[PDB]
Amino acid sequence: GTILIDLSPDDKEFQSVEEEMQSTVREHRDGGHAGGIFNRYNILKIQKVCNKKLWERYTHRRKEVSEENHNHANERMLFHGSPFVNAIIHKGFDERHAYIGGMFGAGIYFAENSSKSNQYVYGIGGGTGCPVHKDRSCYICHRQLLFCRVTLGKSFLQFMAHSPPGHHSVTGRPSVNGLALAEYVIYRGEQAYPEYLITYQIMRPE
Ligand SMILES: CCOc1ccc(-c2nnc([C@H]3C[C@H](NC(=O)c4ccnc5cccnc45)C3)n2-c2ccccc2F)nc1
Ligand SMILES: [Zn+2]
Repeated sequence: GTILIDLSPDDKEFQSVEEEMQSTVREHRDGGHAGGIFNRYNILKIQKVCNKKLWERYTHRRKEVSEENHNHANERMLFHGSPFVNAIIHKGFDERHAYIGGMFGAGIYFAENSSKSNQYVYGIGGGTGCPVHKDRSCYICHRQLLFCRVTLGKSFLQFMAHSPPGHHSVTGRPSVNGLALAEYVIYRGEQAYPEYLITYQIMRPE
């Protein structure tokens, strides 16, 4: 029972999500090996995802977390990348499909940097790239990120199967022998809602 509402490029709501995606782009340690080489996207479509079932199951979990974190949800708008976006918008985030070899264990990963989420769109480390050209830096094939409402609650700072005791999420941090950029991880699908579905291409520089 999911409905996509196509947003006009002249919508302030569109422009807000567009601005956030473009501005949160960073240079990457791997020289774009995983995500491709770019400093800007081609923003084709931004659609608002609408599902009462998935929305109600989010708000319900958000309430519980607030009561366990001094009446503060710790709600953040964050980008999500994965090969499973089409499923997520229909059946919601599902921890049961989490990759156990992840750096912070079997969780659903988010980022405050759109360019980081991009790296995971065609699998872990961009996998074998786009299906058509088998190219991680493909400027041709259309990509999809989710821009999600995420309840982080009491987030454990680090650098596993569920959140540490007393906590509701993990915030990964830049270590000289570790991460360059921030990660955010939940171990429960109901703690995130995919509010916006963004269709885009990475754009060739020069
Ligand atoms: C160092 C980088 O390591 C990472 C980065 C991101 C993630 C991650 N975060 N979230 C995901 C996906 C797997 C979750 N799947 C669903 O929520 C889901 C929901 C509904 N239906 C599905 C059907 C098939 C697969 N997944 C689903 C979301 N993934 C994910 C899981 C497996 C493979 C690639 C991924 F991006 N895991 C590890
Ligand atoms: Zn391609």
